[PDB]
Amino acid sequence: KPWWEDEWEVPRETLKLVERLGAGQFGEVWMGYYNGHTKVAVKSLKQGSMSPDAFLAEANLMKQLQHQRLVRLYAVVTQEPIYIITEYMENGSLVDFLKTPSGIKLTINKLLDMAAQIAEGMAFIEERNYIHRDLRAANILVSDTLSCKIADFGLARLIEDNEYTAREGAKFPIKWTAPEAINYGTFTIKSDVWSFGILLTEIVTHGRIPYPGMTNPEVIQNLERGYRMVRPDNCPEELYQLMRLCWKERPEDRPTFDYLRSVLEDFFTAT
Ligand SMILES: COc1cc(Nc2nn3c(NCC(C)(C)N)cc(C)nc3c2C(N)=O)cc(OC)c1
Repeated sequence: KPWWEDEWEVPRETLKLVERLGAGQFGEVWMGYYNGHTKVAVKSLKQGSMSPDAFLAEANLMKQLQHQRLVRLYAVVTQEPIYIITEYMENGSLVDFLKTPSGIKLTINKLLDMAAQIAEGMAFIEERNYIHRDLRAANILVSDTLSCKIADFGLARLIEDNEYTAREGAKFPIKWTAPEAINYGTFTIKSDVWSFGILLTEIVTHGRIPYPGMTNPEVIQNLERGYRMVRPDNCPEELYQLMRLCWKERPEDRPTFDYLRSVLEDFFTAT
């Protein structure tokens, strides 16, 4: 729909940007208010840093993917400077939150709860025929009630035919990305499943970098030998074995996110 018919379009005047949360090459992220009272996150595009079409493509995708477990699109301003306005998540990224004094005190029970919430979000994405491709604790946000939501849909894509193939030139974080995606650029929900396994290590280590003490070339070489990540300190063996399922060699052997959700809820209630 054009901007004058789009239910997400809001006049810029409805927004007051209050506190800057991040700034990068491509713009800024602000905590702000909509119509005086409603707290929102505002992501602004830095003119010229990247295509406005490419910028807004993330919002169009979020229009299609609405769920309690996914960070919700609130509004857009489609005239420069372009804003994507989303649900504000009071406890920030999961990776940061697990290091704070509150984060540090969380029991294994609560961490397992949070993991299940994430798999729940990812099971919705899976059901809808999407993939995320950037799944990692930095892209999970935490609410004031300590619930978790999937965030950052910049790389997320609808599939028609099982697979999205990236470019030859395209580069992805080695530690989080499935081997078939790094090697062939072929991404499926099963690649996201692999990333979820890595995300689990971040949860249980309170945000530590995966594959302790290893460079990227060492990670690639270890995996090719059939090794997987060494058991993190203080990881329940059950959870470790669940990570290993995520890291199966053949994508089709990796579990569904609905299975992962189910298992993690069992782990959580048993604890
Ligand atoms: C300082 O970072 C914080 C960020 C948030 N919330 C948010 N931070 N954040 C982003 N920045 C992530 C950074 C780079 C900051 N790690 C990006 C997007 C698209 N949305 C959000 C929210 C969002 N949707 O709310 C809440 C905090 O409260 C502790 C602290």
